[PDB]
Amino acid sequence: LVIAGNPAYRS
Amino acid sequence: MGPAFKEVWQVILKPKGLGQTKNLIGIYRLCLTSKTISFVKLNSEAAAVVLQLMNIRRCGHSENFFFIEVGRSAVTGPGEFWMQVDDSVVAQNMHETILEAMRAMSDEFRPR
Repeated sequence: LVIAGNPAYRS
Repeated sequence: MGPAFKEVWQVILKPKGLGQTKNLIGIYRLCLTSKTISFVKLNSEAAAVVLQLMNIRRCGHSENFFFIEVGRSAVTGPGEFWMQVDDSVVAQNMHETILEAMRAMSDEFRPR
């Protein structure tokens, strides 16, 4: 399950 | 001007979650606007779902499935936008080009 993340999401 | 999308990809939405209750499925296009995504329908004219990368929790590209986990502040809300590409190349080609644009925003955002 190749997955990535969002850096500009902030959270 | 407005519609200055940096990159543009063509994918086929997949009925997983958000694309089931709101009826979001068919052939769309992931237009990366170096800050705001734009799901435009190939059989349409104006953008369909103008979302923002700052609201996308994360984005996975399992081989050909390029889903995008979205959280609060999303044009649709909490859920996920799964889709399918041509194969295991267009997905690894749109995830590497989209990972650099988003990395330029959070990285070039501001200290603190």
